[PDB]
Amino acid sequence: VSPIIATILLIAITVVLAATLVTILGGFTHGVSNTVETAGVTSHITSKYIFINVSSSSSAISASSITITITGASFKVTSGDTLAEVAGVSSTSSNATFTGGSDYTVPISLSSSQTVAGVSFELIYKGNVIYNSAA
Amino acid sequence: VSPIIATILLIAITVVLAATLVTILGGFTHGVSNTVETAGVTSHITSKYIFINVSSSSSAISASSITITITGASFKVTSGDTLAEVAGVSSTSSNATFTGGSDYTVPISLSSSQTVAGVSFELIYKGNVIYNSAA
Amino acid sequence: VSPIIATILLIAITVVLAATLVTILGGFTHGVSNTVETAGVTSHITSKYIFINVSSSSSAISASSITITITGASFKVTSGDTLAEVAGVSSTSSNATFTGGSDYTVPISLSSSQTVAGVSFELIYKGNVIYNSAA
Amino acid sequence: TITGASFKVTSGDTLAEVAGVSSTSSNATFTGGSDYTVPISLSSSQTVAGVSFELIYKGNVIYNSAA
Amino acid sequence: VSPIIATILLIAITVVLAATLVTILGGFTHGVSNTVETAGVTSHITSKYIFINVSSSSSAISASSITITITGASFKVTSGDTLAEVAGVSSTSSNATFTGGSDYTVPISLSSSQTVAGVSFELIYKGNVIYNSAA
Ligand SMILES: *[C@@H]1O[C@H](CO)[C@H](O)[C@H](O[C@@H]2O[C@H](CO)[C@@H](O[C@@H]3O[C@H](CS(=O)(=O)O)[C@H](O)[C@H](O[C@H]4O[C@H](CO[C@H]5O[C@H](CO)[C@@H](O)[C@H](O)[C@@H]5O)[C@@H](O)[C@H](O[C@H]5O[C@H](CO)[C@@H](O)[C@H](O)[C@@H]5O)[C@@H]4O)[C@H]3O[C@@H]3O[C@H]([C@H](O)CO)[C@H](O)[C@H](O)[C@H]3O)[C@H](O)[C@H]2O)[C@H]1O
Ligand SMILES: *[C@@H]1O[C@H](CO)[C@H](O)[C@H](O[C@@H]2O[C@H](CO)[C@@H](O[C@@H]3O[C@H](CS(=O)(=O)O)[C@H](O)[C@H](O[C@H]4O[C@H](CO[C@H]5O[C@H](CO)[C@@H](O)[C@H](O)[C@@H]5O)[C@@H](O)[C@H](O[C@H]5O[C@H](CO)[C@@H](O)[C@H](O)[C@@H]5O)[C@@H]4O)[C@H]3O[C@@H]3O[C@H]([C@H](O)CO)[C@H](O)[C@H](O)[C@H]3O)[C@H](O)[C@H]2O)[C@H]1O
Ligand SMILES: *[C@@H]1O[C@H](CO)[C@H](O)[C@H](O[C@@H]2O[C@H](CO)[C@@H](O[C@@H]3O[C@H](CS(=O)(=O)O)[C@H](O)[C@H](O[C@H]4O[C@H](CO[C@H]5O[C@H](CO)[C@@H](O)[C@H](O)[C@@H]5O)[C@@H](O)[C@H](O[C@H]5O[C@H](CO)[C@@H](O)[C@H](O)[C@@H]5O)[C@@H]4O)[C@H]3O[C@@H]3O[C@H]([C@H](O)CO)[C@H](O)[C@H](O)[C@H]3O)[C@H](O)[C@H]2O)[C@H]1O
Ligand SMILES: *[C@@H]1O[C@H](CO)[C@H](O)[C@H](O[C@@H]2O[C@H](CO)[C@@H](O[C@@H]3O[C@H](CS(=O)(=O)O)[C@H](O)[C@H](O[C@H]4O[C@H](CO[C@H]5O[C@H](CO)[C@@H](O)[C@H](O)[C@@H]5O)[C@@H](O)[C@H](O[C@H]5O[C@H](CO)[C@@H](O)[C@H](O)[C@@H]5O)[C@@H]4O)[C@H]3O[C@@H]3O[C@H]([C@H](O)CO)[C@H](O)[C@H](O)[C@H]3O)[C@H](O)[C@H]2O)[C@H]1O
Ligand SMILES: *[C@@H]1O[C@H](CO)[C@H](O)[C@H](O[C@@H]2O[C@H](CO)[C@@H](O[C@@H]3O[C@H](CS(=O)(=O)O)[C@H](O)[C@H](O[C@H]4O[C@H](CO[C@H]5O[C@H](CO)[C@@H](O)[C@H](O)[C@@H]5O)[C@@H](O)[C@H](O[C@H]5O[C@H](CO)[C@@H](O)[C@H](O)[C@@H]5O)[C@@H]4O)[C@H]3O[C@@H]3O[C@H]([C@H](O)CO)[C@H](O)[C@H](O)[C@H]3O)[C@H](O)[C@H]2O)[C@H]1O
Ligand SMILES: *[C@@H]1O[C@H](CO)[C@H](O)[C@H](O[C@@H]2O[C@H](CO)[C@@H](O[C@@H]3O[C@H](CS(=O)(=O)O)[C@H](O)[C@H](O[C@H]4O[C@H](CO[C@H]5O[C@H](CO)[C@@H](O)[C@H](O)[C@@H]5O)[C@@H](O)[C@H](O[C@H]5O[C@H](CO)[C@@H](O)[C@H](O)[C@@H]5O)[C@@H]4O)[C@H]3O[C@@H]3O[C@H]([C@H](O)CO)[C@H](O)[C@H](O)[C@H]3O)[C@H](O)[C@H]2O)[C@H]1O
Ligand SMILES: *[C@@H]1O[C@H](CO)[C@H](O)[C@H](O[C@@H]2O[C@H](CO)[C@@H](O[C@@H]3O[C@H](CS(=O)(=O)O)[C@H](O)[C@H](O[C@H]4O[C@H](CO[C@H]5O[C@H](CO)[C@@H](O)[C@H](O)[C@@H]5O)[C@@H](O)[C@H](O[C@H]5O[C@H](CO)[C@@H](O)[C@H](O)[C@@H]5O)[C@@H]4O)[C@H]3O[C@@H]3O[C@H]([C@H](O)CO)[C@H](O)[C@H](O)[C@H]3O)[C@H](O)[C@H]2O)[C@H]1O
Repeated sequence: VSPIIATILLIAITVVLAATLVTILGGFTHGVSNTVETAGVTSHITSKYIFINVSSSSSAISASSITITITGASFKVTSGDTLAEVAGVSSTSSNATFTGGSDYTVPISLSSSQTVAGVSFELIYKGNVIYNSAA
Repeated sequence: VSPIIATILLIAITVVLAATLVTILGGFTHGVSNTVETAGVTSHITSKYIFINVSSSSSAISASSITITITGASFKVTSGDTLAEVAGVSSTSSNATFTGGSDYTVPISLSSSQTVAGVSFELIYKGNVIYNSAA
Repeated sequence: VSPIIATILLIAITVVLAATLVTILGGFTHGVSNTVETAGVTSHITSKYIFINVSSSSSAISASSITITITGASFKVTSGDTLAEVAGVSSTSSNATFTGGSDYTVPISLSSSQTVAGVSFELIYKGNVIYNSAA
Repeated sequence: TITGASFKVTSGDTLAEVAGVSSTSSNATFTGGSDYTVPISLSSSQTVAGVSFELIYKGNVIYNSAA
Repeated sequence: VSPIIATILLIAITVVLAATLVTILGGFTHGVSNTVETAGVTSHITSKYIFINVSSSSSAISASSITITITGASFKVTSGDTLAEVAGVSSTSSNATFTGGSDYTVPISLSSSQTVAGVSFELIYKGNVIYNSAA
């Protein structure tokens, strides 16, 4: 009798270990994706505007998917920080897509202590910095 | 008595499980091989002929092992689709082996609607495309 | 008893899988070598002779290791197609090695329909084309 | 083991034996830096392009020239 | 009884194998680091002195971290073979760091048989040769 009953108990234990292992693996098998992007970008800064002109890109991406951050200055548009938003890009505009041939103008404001030589900015896509004016 | 008899039964069951597992593994341990090939190939297309000239290759391979496929045209030789066959390669010919220094001429025919600008072809070896004229 | 016997069977199976894998890898770990060569070569063609003059090379190599192929003409020497052989290079000759300062003369014959403007040739080493008169 | 050819040494089929390895020879041990030369013979119908061979140790194939 | 006891023994064996494997891996996971360095160096040799002038370097490094070796001559300073040591570099000296703009003078002695045309030297950092006067 007893060697067969002991075998049935060990099968029951084995299934719970396998079910446990499956939940451990689930912490590895997510959140990996191709996030690399690369663009030819040129820029010019003035007391009132930043100009951004794109010559080429690795892929065609929405101007709403790109986040812009700034130091030494402030944006004249206050709703948020996507490139489409601060640049005043309408959905019908040619500049709705970030690719070679797209140009943007961003309006900015400086304090009494701030100066043009102190201003810099960065473009971020999927958590990677794709451009930095101070490079 | 009974604990020993129960043990003999469990050994008999164990052998059949091991024999079962061996047949499961046989579905994994076959059909893996090194099929990669790479060649410097140049080509010119005309209303009557395709010319193919080889400058180098990763390995030396038989011209009968390479399959050719075509669109926008048709072959003048109708027996099949190996490179040796459609190019009229005899077994004594220098061009029996695909390597740097081997040249081939393939004769072709166009319909009333077909034109030279529409023709393209590919070379396939061991199920991989090794050249494509429209790349 | 049975969990230990099952373990011994799984070790026996494991060794055969490892031995199988070793024979799969053997199809990758051969036939890779540095075959690149590069030479400064100049040439002149006439109704009777091809002249080939070498100014520099990436390495010093035997004139018997180089294969020559021709179109629009034929060689006067019929034994084979190595450069040393068709050029009549003796083992004591200065031109036994292909390097800067080595010169070769190859004798050729044309049919009633062939002409000097139609002749061309190539030099091949380790399956790569190293010179082509029609480039 | 060999196909498409034959060994010039006929006593057997161990690597040491067909290669003519003496017990004092450097090549008595199979390791990095060991080199062997095996002499062979071809028939009137056999050719170099047809020859291939394999090395076997403890019943496993460890090398195959036709891989 | 016995299938559970056999399972407890196999767990005990498993832990010792895992502990063994951990000590095998420790032979791989050490002694890998970025040791590459690259410098623009120029030098002049005389019957009494070697002059060494640095124009640029990949990184800024201590003159005590660089080892110098010589042939065809001997150093006038006998304590050792670091660059700082044989060149007489004090800790306050500008030339304490190896970078563009650092210059060194090393005093040397020749035998009755030695001559200036026979002298050469090398600079070594982290086991890599970074300069060789006879290149
Ligand atoms: C699983 O597999 C599937 C199949 O392959 C998918 O691949 C999935 O991946 C997800 O897919 C969903 C659906 O495509 C994605 O959700 C979209 O997310 C984008 C953001 S993104 O940066 O552009 O990539 C948008 O938010 C998009 O929304 C569209 O629709 C919005 C609402 O429009 C709807 O309602 C109006 C009426 O108000 C209708 O006229 C219209 O037809 C539609 O029904 C739009 O506002 C939006 O415009 C702007 O959106 C963002 C800002 O939010 C901006 O970045 C864009 O550039 C654009 O200017 C856009 O047109 C999402 O699509 C879904 O749409 C449904 C809607 O019901 C239609 O089905 C929802 O209402 C939501 O809007 C939204 O879920 C998701 O991102 C992918 O992960 C795999 O996971
Ligand atoms: C992506 O693609 C899109 C689409 O192609 C854009 O091109 C985007 O780049 C943006 O382009 C816009 C448009 O040029 C830029 O916005 C302008 O900034 C200029 C200054 S500039 O020196 O001329 O170059 C202007 O300020 C312009 O606005 C005009 O409108 C102002 C407000 O007028 C509005 O309101 C009145 C009522 O009060 C209405 O009657 C009128 O119709 C209009 O709706 C005017 O004050 C302004 O006059 C003076 O402006 C400046 C001083 O600020 C001065 O330098 C000028 O010479 C001029 O004398 C001018 O007439 C801005 O355009 C936007 O206009 C909207 C308005 O709602 C209409 O849409 C806003 O009110 C803001 O005024 C402004 O956003 C933008 O900066 C670029 O990013 C590409 O990236
Ligand atoms: C690999 O390596 C091999 C070996 O080196 C090849 O080089 C291969 O490349 C192939 O080369 C062959 C040979 O050149 C190519 O085939 C020829 O195509 C030409 C056209 S071309 O413009 O001259 O360049 C010819 O069509 C040539 O055929 C000749 O033969 C035709 C038929 O004659 C046969 O039958 C008669 C009886 O009717 C016999 O008396 C005769 O002896 C022969 O057996 C002739 O019609 C033809 O005359 C005219 O041809 C064309 C018009 O089509 C015209 O442009 C010419 O100016 C000429 O006036 C010519 O005399 C083709 O060669 C093959 O010949 C065989 C024949 O059986 C002998 O073997 C076939 O019958 C076909 O005619 C043809 O396949 C080939 O295209 C290349 O792939 C390398 O890749
Ligand atoms: C690498 O390095 C090597 C070594 O340095 C070579 O330099 C090689 O380049 C080769 O050089 C040789 C030698 O020059 C070239 O071969 C010659 O081609 C010339 C033609 S040319 O216009 O003068 O330049 C000659 O044909 C020369 O042969 C002579 O020999 C012929 C045969 O004579 C032989 O047989 C008779 C018996 O019948 C013997 O008595 C005699 O001793 C000899 O063994 C003669 O016919 C020939 O006379 C006429 O030749 C031509 C017409 O073809 C005419 O233009 C001349 O003006 C002359 O009146 C001449 O006396 C070729 O040299 C080789 O000679 C051997 C012979 O066995 C001796 O070795 C062969 O029999 C061939 O005749 C021939 O191969 C070669 O072409 C270059 O590749 C570098 O690349
Ligand atoms: C492991 O490590 C060991 C030890 O280091 C080996 O290196 C082994 O590799 C083997 O090496 C041997 C030695 O090189 C190879 O055997 C030789 O094959 C060559 C041919 S080759 O082209 O020169 O490379 C020779 O055949 C050589 O034999 C010589 O001996 C022949 C017979 O002479 C014997 O008998 C006469 C009496 O008749 C005696 O006087 C003499 O002293 C000797 O005992 C000669 O015929 C031969 O002359 C010609 O040989 C060939 C033609 O076959 C020709 O190409 C040559 O240019 C030359 O003109 C030459 O003098 C082989 O060596 C062995 O010699 C023994 C002999 O008993 C002495 O030990 C046998 O009789 C055989 O002749 C032969 O086995 C071997 O192939 C490699 O495997 C590493 O793997
Ligand atoms: C683990 O993680 C840590 C934290 O990140 C480290 O990264 C560690 O890496 C090791 O760090 C230690 C400590 O930094 C390194 O040891 C130094 O090795 C260098 C050699 S190196 O080529 O310059 O790179 C030096 O030997 C250095 O010593 C300094 O101190 C010496 C003694 O000075 C002490 O005593 C005097 C009184 O006599 C005091 O006034 C002084 O304040 C100090 O307490 C100096 O002689 C020495 O000068 C010269 O040293 C070398 C020649 O030996 C020469 O090449 C230099 O250019 C320089 O001219 C230098 O100033 C080591 O630092 C440690 O200092 C302690 C001391 O107690 C202070 O803490 C010891 O006494 C030893 O001197 C020494 O261990 C080690 O190389 C790194 O691997 C990670 O592994
Ligand atoms: C890194 O950065 C550092 C700091 O900037 C250095 O620049 C280093 O390069 C080194 O520079 C030093 C300094 O120039 C070089 O050493 C000198 O070699 C010259 C020869 S040279 O042709 O003039 O160019 C000198 O030999 C010089 O020494 C002087 O001192 C000698 C000894 O005098 C000492 O002892 C006496 C007592 O006997 C004291 O009174 C005196 O104060 C001093 O302490 C003198 O003999 C010498 O006179 C003659 O020297 C030569 C012949 O050898 C002759 O050509 C001259 O024209 C002159 O007539 C001269 O006055 C060396 O400097 C060091 O001096 C120390 C001394 O202890 C003081 O510190 C040693 O004793 C040695 O003499 C010597 O090391 C060095 O070669 C460079 O590597 C950068 O790489």
